[PDB]
Amino acid sequence: ALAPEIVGEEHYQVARKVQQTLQRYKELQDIIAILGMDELSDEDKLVVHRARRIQFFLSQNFHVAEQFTGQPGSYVPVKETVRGFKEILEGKYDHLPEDAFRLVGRIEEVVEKAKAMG
Amino acid sequence: ALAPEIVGEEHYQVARKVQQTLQRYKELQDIIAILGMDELSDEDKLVVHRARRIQFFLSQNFHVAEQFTGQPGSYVPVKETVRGFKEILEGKYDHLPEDAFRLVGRIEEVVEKAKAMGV
Amino acid sequence: ALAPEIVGEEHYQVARKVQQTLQRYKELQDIIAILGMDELSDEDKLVVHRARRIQFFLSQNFHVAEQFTGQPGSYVPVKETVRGFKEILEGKYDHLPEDAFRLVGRIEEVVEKAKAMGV
Amino acid sequence: ASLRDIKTRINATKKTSQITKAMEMVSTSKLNRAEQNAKSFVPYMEKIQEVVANVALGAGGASHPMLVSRPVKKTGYLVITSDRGLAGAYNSNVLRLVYQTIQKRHASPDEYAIIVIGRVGLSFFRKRNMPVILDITRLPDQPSFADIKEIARKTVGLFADGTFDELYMYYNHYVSAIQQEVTERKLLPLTDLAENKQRTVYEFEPSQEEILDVLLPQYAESLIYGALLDAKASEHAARMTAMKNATDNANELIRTLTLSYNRARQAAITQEITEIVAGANAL
Amino acid sequence: VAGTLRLDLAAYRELEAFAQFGSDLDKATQAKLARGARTVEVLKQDLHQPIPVEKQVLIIYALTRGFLDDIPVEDVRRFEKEFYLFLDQNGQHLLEHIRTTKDLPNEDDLNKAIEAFKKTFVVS
Amino acid sequence: VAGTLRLDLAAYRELEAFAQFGSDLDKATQAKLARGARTVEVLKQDLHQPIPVEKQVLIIYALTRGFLDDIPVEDVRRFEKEFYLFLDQNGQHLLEHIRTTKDLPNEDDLNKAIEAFKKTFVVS
Repeated sequence: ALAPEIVGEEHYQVARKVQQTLQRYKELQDIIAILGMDELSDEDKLVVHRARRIQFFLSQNFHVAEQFTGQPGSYVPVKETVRGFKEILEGKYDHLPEDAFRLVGRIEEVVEKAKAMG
Repeated sequence: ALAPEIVGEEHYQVARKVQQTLQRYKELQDIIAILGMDELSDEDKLVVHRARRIQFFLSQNFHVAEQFTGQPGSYVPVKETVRGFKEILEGKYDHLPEDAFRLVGRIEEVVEKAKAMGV
Repeated sequence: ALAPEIVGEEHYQVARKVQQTLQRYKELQDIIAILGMDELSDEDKLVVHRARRIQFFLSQNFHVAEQFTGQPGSYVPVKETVRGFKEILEGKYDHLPEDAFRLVGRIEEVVEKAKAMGV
Repeated sequence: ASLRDIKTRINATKKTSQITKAMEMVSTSKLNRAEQNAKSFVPYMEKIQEVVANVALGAGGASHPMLVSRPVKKTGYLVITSDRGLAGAYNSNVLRLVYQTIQKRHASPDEYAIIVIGRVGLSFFRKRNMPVILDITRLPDQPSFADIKEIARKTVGLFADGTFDELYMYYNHYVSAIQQEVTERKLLPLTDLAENKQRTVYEFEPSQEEILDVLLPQYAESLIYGALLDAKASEHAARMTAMKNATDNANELIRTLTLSYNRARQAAITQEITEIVAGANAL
Repeated sequence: VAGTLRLDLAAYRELEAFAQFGSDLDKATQAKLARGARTVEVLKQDLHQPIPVEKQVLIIYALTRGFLDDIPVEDVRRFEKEFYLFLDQNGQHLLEHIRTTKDLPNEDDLNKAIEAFKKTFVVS
Repeated sequence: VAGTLRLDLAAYRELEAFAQFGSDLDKATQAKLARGARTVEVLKQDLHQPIPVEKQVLIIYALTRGFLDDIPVEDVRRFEKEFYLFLDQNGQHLLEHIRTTKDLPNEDDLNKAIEAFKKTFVVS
């Protein structure tokens, strides 16, 4: 179903960009292991900075996971998650800590978690 | 019919030498498959160099194949074939590129098309 | 019957060490056949060095094997073979050629057969 | 091919792939160390170049700075090679260039000699009919100046002694992890220097003849040292690239062999079940 | 202790084949290599000699907390064999606590007992 | 115009493999790589959008005669689209000649039309 004819041009582009960024991060894993992250070029470090946040934002708090975590669950619309991932890709939240993306619903919940963390 | 008393002594010797070089190349292909040609000794590198050119010169352009590729075909006498393969075995044309040996007839066409390309 | 209480602790340990050395050697052949012995570490080089000698010393000449070997056979007791394999594991005869261990019986015959080659 | 043979091939190729991947990682680490050593060597070269430029515009009566110290005669060749293979065309390119040059311009065994670093060069020139006078084989992965200063001193002293009247050095130059360029440099006699802040160096100006007797051999020794860091970096990069290529080839071969093994397994099951049913219904 | 043991064994089994090139000390991965080698030495066992669960827990705790990091792999079997006797001589309180409450004793007491045994264990 | 494209695409596909391994490729190899990349770009197509053979002939002619050599690779599809629009706008005579005669029109006229379109085309 991930085709622009039926899922939408914006959705398709955002998904492809996310997959490309994660593939680049996966490629950089061995060099990140062998040498410090500083050795990477500024572009590669920016790529890793985006990719870690995207990887954490892919997680979600489930309704049935309350028995494990105490916290409630979330139901995220597809348009909401597309807008959130687009904003993340555009660098809107590069200054936020990577742990604010850990387990949330909407993109606004990342901002709320960061504000609570201080 | 591949017997010295049927095809001739030099014909038989050239055929046997070609088969020997091709067998050696087939044996080496396993090593070239993984680690390339860098670790081969100077003898094996020369064997590969000769074998690739022999294998490419074994190709020919056919009259019937003119409908598929627009090139006209060729008819090669057995004496010319023996002379060409003996010359290739002797190392006369080691400096020519290996792509100049493809789909030609007599050994002179190899030189002609090598001259047509950069040389 | 290969148990410490059945055959003895020293025999059990030397047999287990021989088996471990041979098992280690078997894995190294796959990478040796491609990358050569030069890329092996100093430990693995010694492992191969001793394992080849152990494997060659595992050979023997049988009395009924005269028809096939010319040389007569031998009878090696268990204490003597355990002692010889212990010495080879300890590395007393690393300087001996590996061919000196072929169908020899005891290590005494190994060191005497080495004299025939000038070692 | 049988299932046993295919399985053995697959296992051997997997082991080789793992070994090559580990070698590639080690070579990457060594390349980084070589690069930082080459970075560290810069200030010594800068200061010695500045000093020599400041005092090489003087009377220059020494043998070394002469444009032609002695006429055409025996020529010394310095070559830098590795001690082990698996580096790709690293040794082959340099040896090919050296052989072509000495065949094209010398054409006589009496007028050329080879100074060789690395055992593969020894093997090459010994297999050929080549006279080699100075040898050095073992050398650390991160070489130091004092490691082969003892052979650099002999190399400069041979020119100072009149054994040969010309010096050339051939080595691989490190441009990138993929690019290694074979470089020829005219070593001796000294020919030219830089052009900035002229004369600053000769304020003290102690006697020139005595100072040049020691300053020059030092510049040559620094030149041989600069050539070894670049050679080591190029060797490490070439090893890394070759091991990466070998690992990729091994992975592709593993994939193809696995496909063939699965097809053979399916065919064997088909044959056994067909024979079973034919025998069962033949009654 | 099983969670740490599993991760150590996995990080040894993968990242294995670097041992030969890890002989040339690189990256401090040799720490993981040594921990994995000692874990493999600990997991070995003989015939018809089952170990009580409390002693298994104690030896795995000693391994996973780094008390074996300076004992060479050649001496791990002797360390365990003598540590069991030291336990049944001077750690009856810990053994009884484990057997009764099904839980680990105080980490301070565990460290005290392990250090007391380790100062008496002679390395050879 | 088709024979050059067919053999080139088959070979370019194997020369790119050498390009991926990394080598100091010559100028002829660089030109072959550029032409192969542009051929791969022009041979792509979208769903349910068939193209008339007359337009296909012109686009392949423009590819083969080097008129696309100075166009960046990422702009090839846009160049083809805008070229089709410009053809519908101005090259009715060439299109009708091809439809009627099943043969190429004047090569000078084709060159003039392509070089006229290239002026209105915008890079990047």
